[PDB]
Amino acid sequence: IDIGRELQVAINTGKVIIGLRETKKSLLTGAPKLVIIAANAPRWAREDIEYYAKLAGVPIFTFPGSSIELGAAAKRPHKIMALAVVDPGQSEILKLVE
Amino acid sequence: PKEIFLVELWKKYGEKAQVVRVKRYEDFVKLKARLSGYLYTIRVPPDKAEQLISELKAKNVKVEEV
Amino acid sequence: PRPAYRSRSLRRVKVKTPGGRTVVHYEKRAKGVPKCAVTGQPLGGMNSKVYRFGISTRAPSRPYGGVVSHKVLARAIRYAVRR
Amino acid sequence: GKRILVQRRGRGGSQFRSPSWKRDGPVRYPPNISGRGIVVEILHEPGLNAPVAKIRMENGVEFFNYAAEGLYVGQVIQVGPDAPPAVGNVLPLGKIPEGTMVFNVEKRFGDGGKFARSGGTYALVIGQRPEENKTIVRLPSGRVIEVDARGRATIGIVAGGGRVEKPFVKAGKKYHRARAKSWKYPTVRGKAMSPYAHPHGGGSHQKGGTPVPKTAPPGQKVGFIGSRCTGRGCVRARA
Amino acid sequence: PLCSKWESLITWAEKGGNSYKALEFREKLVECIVYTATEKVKKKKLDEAEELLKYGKEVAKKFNIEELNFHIALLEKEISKIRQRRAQAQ
Amino acid sequence: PFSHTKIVGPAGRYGARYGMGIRRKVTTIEVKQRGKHRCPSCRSLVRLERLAFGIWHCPKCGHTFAGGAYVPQTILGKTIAPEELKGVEAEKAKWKEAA
Amino acid sequence: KVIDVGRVVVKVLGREAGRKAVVVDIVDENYVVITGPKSLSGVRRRRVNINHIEPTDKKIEIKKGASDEEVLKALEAAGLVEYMKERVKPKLFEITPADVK
RNA sequence: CCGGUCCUAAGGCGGGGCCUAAUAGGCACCCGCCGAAAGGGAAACGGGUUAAUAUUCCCGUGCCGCGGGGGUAGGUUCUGC
RNA sequence: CGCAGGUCGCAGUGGCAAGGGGGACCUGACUGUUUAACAAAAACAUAGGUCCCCGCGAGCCCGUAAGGGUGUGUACGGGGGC
Ligand SMILES: [Mg+2]
Ligand SMILES: [Mg+2]
Ligand SMILES: [Mg+2]
Ligand SMILES: [Mg+2]
Ligand SMILES: [Mg+2]
Ligand SMILES: [Mg+2]
Ligand SMILES: [Mg+2]
Ligand SMILES: [Mg+2]
Ligand SMILES: [Mg+2]
Ligand SMILES: [Mg+2]
Ligand SMILES: [Mg+2]
Ligand SMILES: [Mg+2]
Ligand SMILES: [Mg+2]
Ligand SMILES: [Mg+2]
Ligand SMILES: [Mg+2]
Ligand SMILES: [Mg+2]
Ligand SMILES: [Mg+2]
Ligand SMILES: [Zn+2]
Repeated sequence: IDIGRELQVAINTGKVIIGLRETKKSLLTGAPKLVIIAANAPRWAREDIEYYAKLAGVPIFTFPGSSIELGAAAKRPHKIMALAVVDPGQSEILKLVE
Repeated sequence: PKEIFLVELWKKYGEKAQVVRVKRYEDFVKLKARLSGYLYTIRVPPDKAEQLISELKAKNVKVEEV
Repeated sequence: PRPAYRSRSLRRVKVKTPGGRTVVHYEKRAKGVPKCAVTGQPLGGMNSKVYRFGISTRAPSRPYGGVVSHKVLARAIRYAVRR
Repeated sequence: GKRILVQRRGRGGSQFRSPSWKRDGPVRYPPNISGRGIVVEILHEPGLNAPVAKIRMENGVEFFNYAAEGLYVGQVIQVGPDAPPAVGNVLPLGKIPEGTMVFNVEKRFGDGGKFARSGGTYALVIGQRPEENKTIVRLPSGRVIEVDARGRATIGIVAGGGRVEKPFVKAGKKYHRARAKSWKYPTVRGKAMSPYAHPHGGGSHQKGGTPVPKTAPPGQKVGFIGSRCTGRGCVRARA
Repeated sequence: PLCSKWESLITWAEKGGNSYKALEFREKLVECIVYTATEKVKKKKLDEAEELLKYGKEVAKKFNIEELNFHIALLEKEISKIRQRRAQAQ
Repeated sequence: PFSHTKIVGPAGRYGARYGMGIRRKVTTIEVKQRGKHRCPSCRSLVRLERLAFGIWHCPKCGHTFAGGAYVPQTILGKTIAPEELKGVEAEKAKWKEAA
Repeated sequence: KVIDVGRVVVKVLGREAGRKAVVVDIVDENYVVITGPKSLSGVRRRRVNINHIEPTDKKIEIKKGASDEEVLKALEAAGLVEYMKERVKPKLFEITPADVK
């Protein structure tokens, strides 16, 4: 499975939300499908994501790289602490939950 | 010394004044209430000034021209 | 008196008096503002310049007041909610 | 007069003493710490050989410890027998797995830690003798010693290594480091002295001294003091 | 505006029935306008000052303050003489 | 190689004093000390601030940590790092082993 | 969605920080209307930014635009009227500057 | 309302204790205190006056600490907006 | 800050203020310290090198003793030589 390539497909086809603050808003107020958090996320940012995700009943996948490599896997030129996949437009990114 | 801009607020201080001093200019008059703690000063129009001196004299407050 | 003015503990201020002279006044420097107990940064609403001790400084209307900033307080409350 | 400098040092004059008021306190284990604590500060201490960490224990006791390499502000450390052997944790020597790297080892329990306290130094837990309650560890000098298994040591190596690798390029640089330490700076050679002042002082071509026995009295006990050997041959004989 | 903090305090004070504090806040609002405007004219920053004076005219209408109108008239007169002397020399 | 010099770059403040060998050692250590390092937490390529010897601070994520005297991580210290900061590598194994 | 009508929330900022309240309305994504009754917990009925509240795991059943008395019967039905009376106590000693950077 | 006076620094002294043939000799320990007219640190400025004092006297206008009275906001099971 | 033109003296940084320069040998690397009152040096120190005593109840030193310094330290360290 190519996490990045599917994320690029879901980036361009469906709806993916970039940034920790948008993700907390999309977890708290929206209904996302998959949350991806970088492995090297800080303690406050990690535990905020799991608690809102545990309340929201949304799964979390821990990306096997850092925030920088997560951003490169999504083709962005910056870092990405956490993202929400609201719509997998053509990708199989929802396979990561299992 | 303190400066006050509303005559309603200054009347509360000036009525208790031991002495009210008056300094006259063309466009305004300086009214200075000398209390035990502070000296309260207001700048009023000349027409307002002779009015304020009038009741303060009726309140028995000393009015002294400087 | 005099060697207490040759040290830089006070501020040398020059002022022209109504009598036409120029004199040097020696005034105190301000005391440091309250800081947060976590980051050490100055606290909003309590950081105005104060030059003598014994002056009351009204803290912001929040729990814990002028002890921690709003960032430390809100985050700590989040931990207590989950804990 | 005639007393030499090493005899004058023992009087405790101000130029031979440690300015320990420049530090916040001893870096020692409090005798009664256990549970979880937080690394609240990491500080430079004048005259010391490593960065120092301040630990805010869960119950509220705060103590000073030498910071292991990699320790960071806001980290959670474990102290006690039930702690895991992770870096920065304070554990008894009995519960340390063999081959682990430790520092600030306590020879006996409660003294606060004696060995492996300089920057970049560590002690290796070599073996265990639980019957006599001793732990065999190799000190930074290479000496293998037994310590109390109930005693406490920290996991990891002391931060600040490589400090002595950089030269003290100017005499002024070593001057400023001496003022936070106890050393008298600078030092006059013995043979640059007169015979009243040093055993080596004197003659028209001044010379050093041959070694003195171990039984030599103070004032005569300078130079080589009962040395096993000297020079490169002594280094070879050691190996 | 510059003295908007005093406007909100007056309505908050009057809403809670604090006639005394509303008067004190009314005095502070007039002080904020006249003092800041009077400093600008002394530095002769008439563009900054006139923006404050125009705001003061609205506030006196919005709050029924004659003393703002009296003091604003004094400041506008000073602005006229400053601008008049500038035109003469220039 | 350096901004205005050829070989004595950081140690050019010493001029022609102290000897070529002494100044050469200074250039070797100081180039790593004043270079770019990866913060052990956020992994950014940033010039870390050395508060004192053995104390390093990341200006991006604010990570303050103990390291080497002149370099943020010694060679031995890079192996005995805390495993809380070894989470990226831990999950990297669990992605490979599980797939 | 977690921040939904009938959810007990702890306000984290402002004068009413640490107090408990219940969401009764939703203004938009950025705002909701909270009211833990001012007699009960100390929170007046007003809009709050969703970033200034912390949701709890406890939720109740009330319709949108629920009145303040409706929330009181709901919380006493859940037996949470005492839970709405407590205030959250932070532990500032556990916080480090890394948490708020 | 200018300084000392207060605080502690590097240090020091005294009592107890231990040491000492002994003390007017030593001090690691306990207790108290001293230790800065350049460090920390409450609060006054302008004018006038004398042969000689002048932030000290006199005029005017204030500030600090301590205490009291009145009014006010507030409180009076409970919470300020 | 620049350009063009004119012009006076023996002399225009006109007074004041204000480096003579170069080659070579010995010597101490350098900055620094020194015989207050006949010696400022090539002497001392120095960074660097190396050797020795030492795992701390150590090693070395002070005190009649009580005890103390190194030591609020721990071999990337303390002390002692060259
Ligand atoms: Mg002083
Ligand atoms: Mg000061
Ligand atoms: Mg010294
Ligand atoms: Mg000689
Ligand atoms: Mg001999
Ligand atoms: Mg001799
Ligand atoms: Mg000889
Ligand atoms: Mg004293
Ligand atoms: Mg005189
Ligand atoms: Mg000359
Ligand atoms: Mg020389
Ligand atoms: Mg010289
Ligand atoms: Mg001489
Ligand atoms: Mg001479
Ligand atoms: Mg020499
Ligand atoms: Mg050499
Ligand atoms: Mg030899
Ligand atoms: Zn970082």
